[PDB]
This record gives sequence, structure tokens and C-alpha cells, in this order.
Amino acid sequence: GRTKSVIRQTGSSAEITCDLAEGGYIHWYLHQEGKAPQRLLYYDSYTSSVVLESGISPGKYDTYGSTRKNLRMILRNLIENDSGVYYCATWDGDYYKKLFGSGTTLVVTEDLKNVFPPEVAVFEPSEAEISHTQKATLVCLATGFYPDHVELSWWVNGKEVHSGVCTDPQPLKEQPALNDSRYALSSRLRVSATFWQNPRNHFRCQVQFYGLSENDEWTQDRAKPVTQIVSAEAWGRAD
Amino acid sequence: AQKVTQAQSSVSMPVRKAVTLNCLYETSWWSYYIFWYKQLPSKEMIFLIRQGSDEQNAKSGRYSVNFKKAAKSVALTISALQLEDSAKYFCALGELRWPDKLIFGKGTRVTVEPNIQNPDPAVYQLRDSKSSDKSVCLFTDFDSQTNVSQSKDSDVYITDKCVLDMRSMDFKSNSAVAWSNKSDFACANAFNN
Repeated sequence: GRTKSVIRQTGSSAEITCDLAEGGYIHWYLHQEGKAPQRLLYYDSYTSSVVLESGISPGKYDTYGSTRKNLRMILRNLIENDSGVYYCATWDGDYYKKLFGSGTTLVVTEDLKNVFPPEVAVFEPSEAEISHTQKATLVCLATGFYPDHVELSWWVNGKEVHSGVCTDPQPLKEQPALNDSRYALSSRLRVSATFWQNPRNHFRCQVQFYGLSENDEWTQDRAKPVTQIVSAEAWGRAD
Repeated sequence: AQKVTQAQSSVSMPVRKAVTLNCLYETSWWSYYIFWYKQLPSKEMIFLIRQGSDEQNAKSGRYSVNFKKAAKSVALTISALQLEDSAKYFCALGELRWPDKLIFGKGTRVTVEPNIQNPDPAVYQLRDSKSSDKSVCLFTDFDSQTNVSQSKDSDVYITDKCVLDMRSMDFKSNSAVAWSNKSDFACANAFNN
């Protein structure tokens, strides 16, 4: 369960945590697709003071009510327009630059029944590529997932690999007219022909999906699309 | 009023080359700073370089700013491009006396493309490891100037291209994947070659 991915239904609340240490002001920025990052508010737990940016109703972002804790970032009455990446930020002590924390990605959907985990399939290299190039490209396809909160990795003989791999920079919409469309994502792993031809070598494509939690309820005829890992694997073959 | 505008939406440039990312701003502040950040797909916002309104052109490694104050123009040049320079670059404006918020532009995506010195364009068909009746098409080893055609069909999906780096072999290659759930799918006509 990753704190960087949050999925909520319209009308609920979501708490976003700040990974930066507070001494100074803590600023919160919202970054939506294709738009400029915008500060929403900033606060100081030491003075217990909160400054909202202009155009924001005071009931949208709650900061108090924490059982003896620092000021929090809790978004109330979520709508789809709250979807985006949220960053906390603070100025360096020498005020040289402003430091941003890791972004938390929030998706607010009209119905949690729109949430699906990926199906994963691994496609074995073409013999034509092996014979022509002495290399072997495996392809991993993750399909039918929503939201687009996945991390795809390749594992060879039990160890994650970091070379000979590339994954599409952006998932594509399988039904781009639906708005709530499920997504697809592909990835390649390329090895030498002789490594793929060894039957002892084990290849696994792993897709970490960030989905529903244990607090979530949901009600639909299928397995609860919780945060999970779905994989597909293939072994080497000499023929 | 404070405004920041990055008119370029997306740029592509080969490795080892340079790219200049433009930024035009409006400000009533007498002294200020321009900041450039690099935004990664992991959702990280990484500081690169700062330009002061009274300072000479800033320089930091492969990053340099061409600051034209009278034009309120503040272009970032990235030299000797690497594949890892692919990111979305943000220009931001901040006030110096009481450092407060940053006003951002919308960002400019940079895609760095490999120099395929010996292209070998080819389309291959790959079978599912568990089904064999399911398949995908792989377009690979083409040069970076190749324009991967987009799908002209609802039931046919074509990915963008990505570059992989076989680091133990000093070898990089482009590829794109096509697939469909229809028996009438030919890899040849998939990428419209």
C-alpha cells in the first residue's frame, strides 16, 4: 500500500501526507495534467496558522482535528476536479531554492466500480528477431486497469533488472471516449539470443497496482480491486 | 500581476545535442528569481538551476540560463543531452525579499532520442506465453526520425516508441508495440509501412 497513490469516490475525503520535515512554512501545490502547479495554501504548525490562497472556500482543505499531531492536509467533499498530483514544499534554510517532496497522485472517480486491476501477459520473442539480430525482445502487456496507478518491473531469475527495458511513457486509453476509460501499458525487455535460449532462465513481468484499501467498501460482482501485484512469467526455450 | 508562460509544449532532440526551453514572464517585482525544475514521471519535482534578476547568466553543469531582462525572457539550455534528460521542465518565478509562493508555467516536455548509428527496422510477431493464439506486433530497431504511424482503427492499439539500453553491450534501440483483439490483424499493415 503506497501513500503516493490515493483513489477516492466523489464526496469522500482524502488525507495527503507531507514527507518533508517541518521546522518554517509548509506549502501545498496542486499539479493537474497540462496545467501549471498552483499553491493551494500554506501553514505553520508552530504558530498554528493557515493561509489559504484566494478563491478557495475555507471548508475545502481541513488541517486540524488531528489527535495531537502536526497540521494535516485533508481534502473534504472530493470532486473529480480535485484529481491531480499534490506536492508539499518548503524553502531551504538559506532560501536558495524551494524544496518539493514526492508527489501524491489523487484520482477522484464518480463510482469506485470503475476501478479495475490489470491483466498481465508476457509475449515470447520472435524467432525471426533471434535469427536476424541475435537478440530476443520479450513484451509485457498490462491491460484493462483503472486508475492509471501502476508500476511495471521486469524480474529475471528472481532479481529486478534495470537495463534492456523500456516502458511506454504513458498508458493509453482502451476506450478513449469514456472519460472513465480503463488503461493499457506495454513494456519491452531485450536480452541476448543465448540468454533467452537457456531454459533455466526465468522471466517475469510484474505490475504493481495501487487500488482500494481495507477501509473501502465497494459493491460489485468481482474480486475487490485492492492494491496488489499481478504478474505473468515465461521460461527460456531453445527452439 | 505575476505570470509565467512556456509556449513550447513538447520537443524532441537527439542525444549529445542541446535543447533550449523558453520561458517568458510578467512581473511587478523589482527583484526576483527564476527557478527551473525537472519533473519526473515518478512525480518528483527536482530543482535544477536558479537565475537572479540582477545576476549574470546562471550556469550549472550541463544547465545554462540565457537571461534577457529587458525582454523578460529566461531560456534554459540543456547541453550534451542524455536519455535520462527526458522529463517535463518547469519555469517558476519567485520573489526574493519575502520568499513565498512560486508561480509556475505549464511546463515543456523534452524527449531525448538515441542516435541509432546502424538501424535495422523490422516488424516481428510475438505469441502469448500462455495462450499462443493471442499475439502482439513489435516494430523495432528503427532510427529516431521514424514517425510511428498512429492506429486508424478502434480495435487496434499502437503504443508510442520507447528506447531501451542494453548497458552491457553499448546498444540502444527504439521500439513500438501494436496489438488487437481480432483475427484479421496483420503485423505488416499494423505499423503502415
